Amino acid sequence: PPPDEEEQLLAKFVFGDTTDLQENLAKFNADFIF
Amino acid sequence: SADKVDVMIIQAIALLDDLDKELNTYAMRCKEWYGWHFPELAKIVTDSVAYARIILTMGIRSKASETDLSEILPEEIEERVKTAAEVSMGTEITQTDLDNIN
Amino acid sequence: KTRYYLEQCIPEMDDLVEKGLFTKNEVSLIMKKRTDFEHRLNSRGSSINDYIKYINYESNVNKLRAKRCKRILQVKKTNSLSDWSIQQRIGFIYQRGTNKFPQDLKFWAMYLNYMKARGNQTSYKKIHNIYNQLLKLHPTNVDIWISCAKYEYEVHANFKSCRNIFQNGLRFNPDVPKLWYEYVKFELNFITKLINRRKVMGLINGDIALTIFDVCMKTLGKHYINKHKGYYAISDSKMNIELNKETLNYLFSESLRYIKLFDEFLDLERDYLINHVLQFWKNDMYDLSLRKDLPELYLKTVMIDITLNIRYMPVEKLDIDQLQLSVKKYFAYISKLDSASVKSLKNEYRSYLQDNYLKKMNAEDDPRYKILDLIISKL
Amino acid sequence: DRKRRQKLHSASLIYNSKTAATQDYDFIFENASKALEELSQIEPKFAIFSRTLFSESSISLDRNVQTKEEIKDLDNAINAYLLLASSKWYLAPTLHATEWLVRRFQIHVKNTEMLLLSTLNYYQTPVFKRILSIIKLPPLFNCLSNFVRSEKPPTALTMIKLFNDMDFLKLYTSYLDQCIKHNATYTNQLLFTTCCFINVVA
Amino acid sequence: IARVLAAKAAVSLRYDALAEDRDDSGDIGLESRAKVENRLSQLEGRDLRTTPKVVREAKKVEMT
Amino acid sequence: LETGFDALANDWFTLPKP
Amino acid sequence: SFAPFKGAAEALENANDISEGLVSESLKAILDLNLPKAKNITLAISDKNLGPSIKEEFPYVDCISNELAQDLIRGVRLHGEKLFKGLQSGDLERAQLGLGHAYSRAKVKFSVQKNDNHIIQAIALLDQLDKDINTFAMRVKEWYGWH
Repeated sequence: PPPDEEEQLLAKFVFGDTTDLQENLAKFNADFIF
Repeated sequence: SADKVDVMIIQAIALLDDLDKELNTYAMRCKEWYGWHFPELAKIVTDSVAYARIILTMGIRSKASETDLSEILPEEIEERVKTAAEVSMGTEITQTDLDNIN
Repeated sequence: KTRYYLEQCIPEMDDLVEKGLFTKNEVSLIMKKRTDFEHRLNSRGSSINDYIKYINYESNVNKLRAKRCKRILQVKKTNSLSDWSIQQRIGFIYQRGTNKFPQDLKFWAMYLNYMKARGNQTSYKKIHNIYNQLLKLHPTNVDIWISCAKYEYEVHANFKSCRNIFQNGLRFNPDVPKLWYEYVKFELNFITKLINRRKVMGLINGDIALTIFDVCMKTLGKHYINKHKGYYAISDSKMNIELNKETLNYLFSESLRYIKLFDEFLDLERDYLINHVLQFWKNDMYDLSLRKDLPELYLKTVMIDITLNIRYMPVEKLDIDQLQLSVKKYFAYISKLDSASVKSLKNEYRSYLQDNYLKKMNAEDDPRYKILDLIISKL
Repeated sequence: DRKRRQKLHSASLIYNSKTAATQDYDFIFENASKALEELSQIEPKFAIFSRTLFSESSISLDRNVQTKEEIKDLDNAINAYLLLASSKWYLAPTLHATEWLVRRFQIHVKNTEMLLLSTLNYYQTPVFKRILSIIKLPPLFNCLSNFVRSEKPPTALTMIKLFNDMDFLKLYTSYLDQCIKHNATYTNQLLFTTCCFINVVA
Repeated sequence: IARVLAAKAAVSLRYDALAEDRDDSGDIGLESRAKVENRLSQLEGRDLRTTPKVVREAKKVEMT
Repeated sequence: LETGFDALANDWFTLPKP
Repeated sequence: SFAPFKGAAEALENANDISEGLVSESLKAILDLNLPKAKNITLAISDKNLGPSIKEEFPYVDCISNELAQDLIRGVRLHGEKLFKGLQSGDLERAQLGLGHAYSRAKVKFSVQKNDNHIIQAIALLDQLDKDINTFAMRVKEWYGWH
């Protein structure tokens, strides 16, 4: 079965995952900020 | 016009220098004289006015524990004089002696 | 010796792959995050924050393993090294951090709280060793002495050991009024639980504190005298009279605090306990008589005594007689007081009666409202 | 090697080299995260970078290991932040917030034109001097090499020489064009460029 | 600045001393400062060290 | 009994030159 | 362990009590807290005279003051505050200064009554006012002399 959300948050800290950050970087749209 | 005489300005500046000297002289006398009771205040507080005000607020080292020196000295300095007070080197003085140094 | 620490983690992790909770890649990530830290801990410039981060990081890894245990293995506990290794490891960081930086009392408290939470994992004997060590390093910190005393009286309820903590603490810190204040609090807390148990025992079928209070004064006075003189005695007679005064004013304050403390405890005879404090101040101390030198303290002493017999009855149970006893006390003290003190005592006694009884009274229903008003008009 | 690391980590905008080497990324991030929150209160737009640039996961993000496409997205985000930080350099928290980008993403090495162009109007400000010390000047900014690690701040006369450089005008034009499209222009920026744009006959 | 300031000091002074109907405003002094302050600024702005220009070496270009 | 420790958890010798 | 003294007065008492080789109330407390009851625990003390006093209070400790102990004692004084690992021990130099005069003036029975320095300052100040009262008063004459 898939892990729970709190497990996913816990997994991110231990394994130092940066994919979630990288997705935000790709979604970064300069127009939205300005 | 009484408000356009230059002789006062030469007068005041000479007096101003004279006041600096005499105030300085009395200051050292307060340092050594009160230094007998509590010699290490001079090293901590160098300003003459702050030195004198501390004597006025507290006459004796025993008063150091309860007296507050916030208005005269900052926090780090006021605590340093308090710690010095208990471990101080000086001898006790009489109230007659305290009255005059005040 | 970082490699020795790393090799100690190998058996735990060989278990984790064996149980299938963590894959060799996720395994690899955990070791890299660990390996950076032991080098940080073993390197020059290591700070206590570094140890906290490992304890936090290692704490998280325990949470992940527990969840994956139920998610994948579908077991509460898998009987293998992985279950207790992380808790065992987290402790090992605590001793090293405490040993490396004994000063930081915050880290010590995290150490005690962490293992206190896992009482089953960590025996109470392991608590005492650290407290023995910690108390040994900081005998002068009163907060610690109360910490272990409080712990063993609540979780363990060992009054004997708890009593010894105060006895040894007061031995090291007899000049701290707080430790005496707490030790008297524990002494009465023991008594109230004892009598309450006696009441429960009947249903299913204290002076000792005053001695602490009395001795509490004598040490605090001596220490307060020792301070404000420094190394030497004070030659001037007048200043010595002052040093006596600041003590009496100082000592008067702790006696007043204990008077507040007694009010908390309903079971004990507060009037009897308070009266002992009153009888204490009637005795002349340090060649000074309260009546002559410090009238203001004596007035507060009188105000308690006059209201002592009327202090603790509710408005409903106020009997007229004890009120008459109170006013007779008040008149007796007037004859021995100067005019200035009498007016101040008159105002305080009048305010006390008005606030405590009259303002809480119905003027139309209770006849004793009229007696109270007449007394105050006459006061 | 270790020597390359100490040069990269020693560079700082808040602290000296010796203290900077001792510091860790997490301690820098903790201050920057607090700094960004203050910037968020002054302008809501700064809250946006909390999700991308000032995230906790950014502590584990290293630019060297990323691919080209990821870098371009990263550069664009750093580009946007410097524009919003352009008007707020006077405020202290911006310097703390920009420290994280300097320490983590090495903007002073890679996005050096973008950093310098943003703070060109603060040339007398001490922040600009600190920038010059920790930054390797591009070949357009060679006029400022004299004031690198110098007691004196760059003079107004030196701005005139650098500012009017045609291939820098086209550079500054695009930078000014970027501000206009994003409506990020402010009076000090308009005043500095205008005061130049009259002495930019030189 | 000492030479400049001393020169303006005499200007301000002699108006103070030799003026029959001087207004107690210091206006001659006020304008004198702006001259010295302007003199300080342009003197301050001067840079003794020569600026380095943008080096543009005509690097060799060889066909690929 | 109250304890704050748990709460705390969470030159002179140089002569003048001529 | 480290048990700081409560204040100045207590230090002079223990500075004395150490002097003639006695065990103070504080020394009993610190030794009792630390030394295990226990065959016999060994304690290193610089002075042999204190040894019998320690033995009386604690029969379970045997004292050593041999050269091996002296060498270790010589180490502790050498590094001083450095061995406290940052524990608050003030500074050992200034504390020695206050204690030594207290330990010295106690034996000599020095008294402030003997102090005559107040005289030399009273005179040194008195003539100063006689000079300043004249100098300032002259200036008053000139200021009002114009008017």
